[PDB]
Amino acid sequence: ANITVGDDQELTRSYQGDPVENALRDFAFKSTNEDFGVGDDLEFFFQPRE
Amino acid sequence: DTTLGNELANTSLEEILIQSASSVSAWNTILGTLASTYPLVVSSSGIRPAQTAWTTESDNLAQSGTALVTVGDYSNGEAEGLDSPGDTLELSFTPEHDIPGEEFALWCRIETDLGGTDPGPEITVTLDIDGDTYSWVPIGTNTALGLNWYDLANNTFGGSSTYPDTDIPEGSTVTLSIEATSSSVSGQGHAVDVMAPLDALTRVTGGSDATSAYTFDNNNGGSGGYLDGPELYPDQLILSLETATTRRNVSEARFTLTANDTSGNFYVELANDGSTFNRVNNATSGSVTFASPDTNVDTNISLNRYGSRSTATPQTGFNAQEIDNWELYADIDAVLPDDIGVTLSRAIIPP
Amino acid sequence: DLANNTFGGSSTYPDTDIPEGSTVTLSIEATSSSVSGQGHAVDVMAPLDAL
Ligand SMILES: [K+]
Ligand SMILES: [K+]
Ligand SMILES: [Mg+2]
Ligand SMILES: [Mg+2]
Ligand SMILES: [Mg+2]
Ligand SMILES: [Mg+2]
Repeated sequence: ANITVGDDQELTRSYQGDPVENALRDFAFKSTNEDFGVGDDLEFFFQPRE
Repeated sequence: DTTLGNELANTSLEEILIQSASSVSAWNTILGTLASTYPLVVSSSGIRPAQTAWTTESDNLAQSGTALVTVGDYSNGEAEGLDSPGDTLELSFTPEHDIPGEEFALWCRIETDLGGTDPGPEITVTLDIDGDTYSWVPIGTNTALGLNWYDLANNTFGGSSTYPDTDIPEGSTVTLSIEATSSSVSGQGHAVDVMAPLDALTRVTGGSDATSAYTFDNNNGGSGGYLDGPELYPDQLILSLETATTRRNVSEARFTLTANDTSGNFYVELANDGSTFNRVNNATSGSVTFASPDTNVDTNISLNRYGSRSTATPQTGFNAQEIDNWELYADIDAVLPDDIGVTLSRAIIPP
Repeated sequence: DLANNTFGGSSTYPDTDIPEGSTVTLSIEATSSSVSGQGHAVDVMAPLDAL
C-alpha cells in the first residue's frame, strides 16, 4: 500500500548487481521522479513527490 | 511560429515502429538462427523460399547421341531415349541452400521401350559437386520400367548402388549426368520424359518421402500436354520472427509489407501473449486488436508456392512468394508522465 | 581421391575438422570378396590437405 508507481513500465535491464538505492533511483528516474525510503514504521515506501 | 522552417522528417507519437526489415542484415537479425539447411533465401530484394526442385523437361537437357522419342502421354509430347552405350543426358543446378545428403532425390519420369517388355541399358548416374564426382548404378542390365515417377537416388531397380548420401553446399555448381553404360535390348531405349533433382523436404514435412511435399501426377491427358509434376518450390514455409519487444502494453498493431504475390495460404499472424495468434489472410497491410494489453509482439509469416500454367512443366508452384519491406507498428504511449506536471515525448526516426 | 570422390560406394567423408596435434589413424579395409585375384593394389597412399 506504500507503493504508488506513477508511470509503471517493464524493466529491460537486469539490475542484478546494483546497490538497492541506486536501482531504486533508476526506477524513480524511469517513473514520475518518486520519493523512496524507510519510514519510522520501519516500512519501505515509493510514492509521488510533494 | 506556424510550422518548422524546412521540415526534413516527421513521425507519429501514436504509433511506434517496433520491428522492420529492408535489407539482408536486417532480415538475418529478425529471422533468428535459421540453419544453413533451411530452404529460405535472404536477398537485396527480400526473403523468398529457395528453389528446391530443378524439374527439367526432356528437350531442355543437354543431349548426346540420345533418340528423339514422341508419344502423347510424355510431357511436352516427348522424351529422350537412352539408346546405346556412352550416350548421355546432363543437367546443371546451383542450390541456394544446403541440401542434406539423406534428403537428396533424383526423380525421373521414365519408361522402357514405349511400354514394351524388353530391357533398356544399365544406367550410371554421375553427380559432380565443384569437381567432386559421385558415381552410382541405379538401373540394372535387365529391367523394364512402366511410365511412372522413380527415385534413382535412394532406390535401385536391378542396379548395384545408390546415391552415397553426400551433403550439397549452397552455391555449389552441381552437374548431374545420366549415362547408358551398356547395350540395349530395346532399340528405343529407356525414354526419360522429365528429370527432377530435388530436396525431399522431409525435415520440413514430417512424412518419410518426397511424395509428402510435392505433386507427382502421372497423367498429362495423353495429348502431348504438360504435367503438374514436382513444383520448383516448397509448399509452405511458416517463418517465426524474433519477438518484437516493448517496455509498455501493446493494445493493437499494424503491419506493412511488399510482396510479389499474396494468393493462397499467405498470412501474417500476430500475438500479445506468445500463443494466441490473430491471422490476417491475403493482404500486405493489416491491423490486429489484441484481447488484452500485453508487452511483447510475436509474428508468424506464411510464404507459399504460386501460379498455374499450361505451357510448361511444372504447371503448378513454379513461383514463390517474396516479401521485403517488413514494418510492424504498435499502439504504444510515446507521450509519457515524467514528473509533477511534466511529460516526456519520445518520437523515433528510423535509421 | 577416396575422401571426396566415390565409385559405386555407399558413403563419403563427413567433412570433419582435424585438430592440430591430434593422433590420426587411417585404416583402409576390404569388406567384400574380390572378383579379381590381385584385388585393389595400393601402391602409394597420401592423406593430405588440399590447400
Ligand atoms: K523522471
Ligand atoms: K540459407
Ligand atoms: Mg545413341
Ligand atoms: Mg539416400
Ligand atoms: Mg518430356
Ligand atoms: Mg569433403
